[PDB]
Amino acid sequence: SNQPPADASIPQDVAQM
Amino acid sequence: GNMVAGIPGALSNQPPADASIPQDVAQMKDGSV
Amino acid sequence: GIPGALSNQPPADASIPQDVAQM
Amino acid sequence: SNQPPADASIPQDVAQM
Amino acid sequence: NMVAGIPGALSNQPPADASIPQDVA
Amino acid sequence: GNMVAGIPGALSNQPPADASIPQDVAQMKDGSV
Amino acid sequence: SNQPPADASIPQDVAQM
Amino acid sequence: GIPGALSNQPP
Amino acid sequence: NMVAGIPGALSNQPPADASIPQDVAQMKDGSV
Amino acid sequence: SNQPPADASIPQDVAQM
Amino acid sequence: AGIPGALSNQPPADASIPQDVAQM
Amino acid sequence: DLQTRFDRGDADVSLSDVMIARNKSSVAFDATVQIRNKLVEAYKDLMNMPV
Amino acid sequence: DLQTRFDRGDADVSLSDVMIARNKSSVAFDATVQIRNKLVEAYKDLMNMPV
Amino acid sequence: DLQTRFDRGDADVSLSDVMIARNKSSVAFDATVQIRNKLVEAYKDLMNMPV
Amino acid sequence: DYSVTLQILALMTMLGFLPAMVILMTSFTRIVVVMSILRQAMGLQQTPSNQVIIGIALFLTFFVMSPVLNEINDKAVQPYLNEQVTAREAFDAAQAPMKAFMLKQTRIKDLE
Amino acid sequence: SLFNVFNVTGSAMSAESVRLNTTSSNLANADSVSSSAKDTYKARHAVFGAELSDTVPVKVMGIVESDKPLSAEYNPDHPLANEEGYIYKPNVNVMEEMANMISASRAYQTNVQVADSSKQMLLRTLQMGQ
Amino acid sequence: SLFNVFNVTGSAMSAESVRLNTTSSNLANADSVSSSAKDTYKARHAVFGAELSDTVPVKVMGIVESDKPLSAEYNPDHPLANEEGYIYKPNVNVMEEMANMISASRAYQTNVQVADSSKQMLLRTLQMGQ
Amino acid sequence: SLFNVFNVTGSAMSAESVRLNTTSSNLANADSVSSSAKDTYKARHAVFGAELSDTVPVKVMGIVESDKPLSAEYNPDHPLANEEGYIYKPNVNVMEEMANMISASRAYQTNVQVADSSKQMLLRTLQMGQ
Amino acid sequence: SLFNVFNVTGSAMSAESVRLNTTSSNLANADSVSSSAKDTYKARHAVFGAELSDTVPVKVMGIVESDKPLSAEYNPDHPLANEEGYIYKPNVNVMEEMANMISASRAYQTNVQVADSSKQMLLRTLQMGQ
Amino acid sequence: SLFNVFNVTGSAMSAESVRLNTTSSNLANADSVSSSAKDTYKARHAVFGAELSDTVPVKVMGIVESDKPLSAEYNPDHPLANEEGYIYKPNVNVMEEMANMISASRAYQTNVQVADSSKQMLLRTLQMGQ
Amino acid sequence: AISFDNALGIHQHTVGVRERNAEVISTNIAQANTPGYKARGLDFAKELQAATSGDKLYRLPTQPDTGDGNTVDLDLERNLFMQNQIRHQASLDFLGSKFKNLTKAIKGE
Amino acid sequence: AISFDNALGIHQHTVGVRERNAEVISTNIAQANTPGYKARGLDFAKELQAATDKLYRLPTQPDTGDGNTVDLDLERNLFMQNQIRHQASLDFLGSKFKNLTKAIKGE
Repeated sequence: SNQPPADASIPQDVAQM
Repeated sequence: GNMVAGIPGALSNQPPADASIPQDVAQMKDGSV
Repeated sequence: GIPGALSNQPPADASIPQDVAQM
Repeated sequence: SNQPPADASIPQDVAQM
Repeated sequence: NMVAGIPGALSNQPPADASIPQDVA
Repeated sequence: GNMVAGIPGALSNQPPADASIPQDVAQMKDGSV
Repeated sequence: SNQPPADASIPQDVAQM
Repeated sequence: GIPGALSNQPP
Repeated sequence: NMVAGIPGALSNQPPADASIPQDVAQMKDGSV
Repeated sequence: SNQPPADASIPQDVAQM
Repeated sequence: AGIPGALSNQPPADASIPQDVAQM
Repeated sequence: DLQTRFDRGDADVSLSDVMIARNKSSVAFDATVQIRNKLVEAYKDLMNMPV
Repeated sequence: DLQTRFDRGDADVSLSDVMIARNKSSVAFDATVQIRNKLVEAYKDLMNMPV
Repeated sequence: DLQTRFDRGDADVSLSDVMIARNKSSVAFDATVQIRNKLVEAYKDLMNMPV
Repeated sequence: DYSVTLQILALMTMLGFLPAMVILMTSFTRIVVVMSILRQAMGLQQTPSNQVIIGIALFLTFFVMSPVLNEINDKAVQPYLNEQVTAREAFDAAQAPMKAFMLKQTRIKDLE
Repeated sequence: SLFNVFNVTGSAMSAESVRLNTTSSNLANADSVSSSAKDTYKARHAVFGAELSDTVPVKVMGIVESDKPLSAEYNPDHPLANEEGYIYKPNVNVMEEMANMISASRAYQTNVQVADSSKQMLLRTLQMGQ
Repeated sequence: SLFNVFNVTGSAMSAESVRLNTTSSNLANADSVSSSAKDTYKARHAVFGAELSDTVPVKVMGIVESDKPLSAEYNPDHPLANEEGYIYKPNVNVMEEMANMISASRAYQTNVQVADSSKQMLLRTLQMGQ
Repeated sequence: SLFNVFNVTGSAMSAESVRLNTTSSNLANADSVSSSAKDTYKARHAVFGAELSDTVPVKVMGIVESDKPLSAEYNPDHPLANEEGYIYKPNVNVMEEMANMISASRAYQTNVQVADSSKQMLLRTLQMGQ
Repeated sequence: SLFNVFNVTGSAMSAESVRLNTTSSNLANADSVSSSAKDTYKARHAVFGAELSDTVPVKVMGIVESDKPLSAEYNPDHPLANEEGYIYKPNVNVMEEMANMISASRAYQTNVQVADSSKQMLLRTLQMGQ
Repeated sequence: SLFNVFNVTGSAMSAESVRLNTTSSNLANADSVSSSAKDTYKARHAVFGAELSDTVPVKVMGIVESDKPLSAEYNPDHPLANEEGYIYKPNVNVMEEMANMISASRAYQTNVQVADSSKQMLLRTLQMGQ
Repeated sequence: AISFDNALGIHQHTVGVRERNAEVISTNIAQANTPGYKARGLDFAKELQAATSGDKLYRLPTQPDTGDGNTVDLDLERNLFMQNQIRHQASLDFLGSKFKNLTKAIKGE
Repeated sequence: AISFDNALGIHQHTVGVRERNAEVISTNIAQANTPGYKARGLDFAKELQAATDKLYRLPTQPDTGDGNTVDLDLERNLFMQNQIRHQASLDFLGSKFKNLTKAIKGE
């Protein structure tokens, strides 16, 4: 793809994000 | 600039809840700096 | 440059006014 | 470089120098 | 002018160990 | 079709008094069948 | 040899062999 | 011929 | 000449321990 | 050496060798 | 030479000086 | 013949026989070429001779 | 002779003797071919000269 | 000499020095062969000239 | 003395100079020229052909120079094969019989 | 131009060597309450960087200590104990330093493979046409 | 002739394997009073031999029993007891059999090393000149 | 040369074997009141020595007996008892033999590594020229 | 002149060979008490030198004994002890000998590659213009 | 088209890498009662697929949680205990995760052999005739 | 006198015989656990003579079988397979040089 | 001159001696357990003289009733040294013909 992949997010609560 | 950098190895490949990486280095990964 | 990076030179310290003063 | 690299110190106590 | 010394483990440790003879060092 | 047959391994290498191999199978060791 | 070796025998009594 | 060797044949 | 005997534990003993048969100990010198 | 070495003596009484 | 009290592997004879050891 | 039988997958063919057979063929054909070259060179020398 | 005795299974023939002899023969035969080429070229040089 | 000194069993000769010695001799002789071939080729070129 | 590898290279190289030695040291030169002159004498131009002219000269230069080859063989070839002489001495021992033959078959005026 | 590959793999191999030495110091100084001048050892970490704008060499841009707190131990009779009897020790964690030892070594060896493979490709280009 | 070496090492491994099976039969019969042949089992020991007179193979020239007396046990009610109530048992010694097991295994494995090392020498000779 | 390492390391392999056998005879004679040769066995020690004669091989210069006094035990009814009634036993110290057993085995195995290390260097030195 | 690299690489091979011989002697004489207290073996180490007055060869400038104090042991049983029952032992450290073994072997084999590759460059030079 | 072997072996290498990571997450979360998004994490498993309808690459079509019931632990004082005092834990079974660790690793390594062997055949094809 | 039989010698036949021996040894290793199987051996002198101018024997056991009737000494079979493999390669080097020597004589180079 | 005896040097004989030495060491290891066998050593200089013997090894330790004078620590080291030197002799003698062939063919 011509748009870089997004950095993964490892949250501890998901709700806060 | 447009340079991406940070601490490699086992320290980076952890959830950010560990907070074992300094915040200066942690933003540096993003690419803004 | 990276912030908080360590230096490869002895760490200017306290005793011996010599370091406390010279920049 | 034109100057030879300096030798390392590894001091036992930094204050002693 | 020469550059001489004991190679190996005896020189690759801090001088506080004091294994190399003074004259050689 | 002159073959030799039997259970390999531990069962056969016991002495015959153990009687672990079936007699029908044990008799195919001399070239019969 | 030219003649197949005979099978070893491990009897309980050498008399009935 | 080792004097007094065991044999390998039913006594 | 041919030299022979029992190897291992029995031979690696002092002669007083008569584990080795008498005639086999004779072979340990020389034979022909 | 040009001759075989002698064996080892393990006597229960050195007086009888 | 070297050690002063080395042993001798030859059986005792009391008549022949043991040459197995470095008798110097 | 052996190369075709071996390549087809025939069970009763050994690679040693195939290699022996093709090495004999290579030597024989090398002899045939060299002998032909010698005779042709001999022919050209005679025909180009000024009479 | 050394090759065929070792190859047939004779026990009192060492591979070193076999390899030493066959290396000698190769060098000897190589010299024979090279000397022949020098003589044949020398003969051709004298025969083909423009007299 | 270094090859036969190490081969006979002399303990004052190092395998490294022997390999160095035969490496240089092999390279030195290979240079000798190259110069010889060029000299002969020039002479063979020379003899095939109008005169 | 030169090493075995070098002295094999020496004889191999001069083995290719054998035609050179024949033309300017032995009796091959005189016979060919006389043969060529006589060929031009008759009306035939190349009837004897060059190869036949050379072939006769090669046989003649062997019969006539046979005493030269005899001395070279017994004085240079034989001592070298018996290890009675070295490479350089054997080569010098072969020059002397051939230098003597060439010296006696020349003209004083030309040498002067 | 495969010679650029040599620069990139060489820079990567240099970066892995720096990381390995940093791991070596952490393992050796994971139990040191003292220091050369005046400051307790803190787990060091090299910083890799990619100056993306061909090839992008990886360069080490400095050593940064870990931000984990120093592990306080109760050694009240120790000469260096504070007012509460606590002494502080480096925050080196064994598990992550062992992973760095494995990761740096395997990353170092695979860059040698690329350089060796890239070395062959240049050689075959020289032999092209003849 | 390094092929003669294979015979010596091969004969050695055969000799050591015979001793191991003899040791196996001793351990399995250290408590056997009866037997197929009506005679009490005696500890067996294969006899090695050397035909020294270059390569001298080691040969097994037969199994020879130990001459130590059978260990008598006072078992008066046993059906096989003699007039005085003693039953006789094999003279197998446990400690000496374990040493034979250790010795036979180690001697077996070291001959594999010689055979493997001698194999490399023959292959290296095939590369001579070529 | 690298072959001198084999002579030097090989000498240590034999040297540590001598000390192992001496220790074995010490452990087996720690409770032997009697002895052929009319001598109450005393603890023996193998004294190593550098034979300087770069490369310094190690040689056993002879076995030396212990200087500790024999352990006297009052056994009046023993046939070997003196007038006072004391029988004497060897001065073998178990703890030093176990320590010698460990040290001899550890030193023996580390000499194998040096011989193995020198072997690889010679093989690579031979690959040069091929 | 035509083989400058060989003289330097070869000198390293001879230099690193001496360091391995010295390491072998230190490990083989790590437990050689010998006699007295000044004739006791001491760890020896080669000294490398480079005269930079192109190529700078490496020359061994002699073997030098270590300055570490001798390892003292309390043993008033060894007949070669002293007044206080002490036997002084060689100042050989096993860990530093193992590191020297690793460093010497790898550095020795590295120069084999350079010397072997240097010959290839010389061979390719002979093919210039062909 | 022997290059299509690389598309198959490469896909298998990627497929077995996914299954190993899923096993890693299962082993690390076999004792985790809580979760960032709640839902009481259950053992995950990749789903392989073969689109058969020459070369059929293996493709992962997604991760599917195990259908095994969550393990219920009676911890009435735990904050997450329900009205009956139970808490729920992941259904990860140790014996089946260890088999997947062995199976995925060996399956990964055998696809390297096929890819490496297929690489050799292509090079020999390039050398056909030429 | 110039003929392949005279030029190739016995090496054109030895390779096939040692291949046969490898098959006989390999089937003994594979059938080591099959009870009632008697280890087979191939005489080299007889087989070579039969090949030169135009039936495997039984191998006697050094120790009795443990009740299965199989007389394969897997310790011995490995040793013979290793020896045959080395001698097979040596015959290949001998036979291979026979063709190369003929080619360089024919081509003069 | 120019003969195989001088072209090959003594490397033509050393390969044979290293094979004989390897055979003797193999015999010593195999006969280590057989009592009454005396370890045999080969004198290198003797086969050197034979080119231009089969001695006994005196033990460093006493026997244990077997009379066998084989030290397996010594034999392994002597077999390792002989095998390494045997390969070097092949390299030396092998290169004698490689240089010899290059001189004759000139290529």
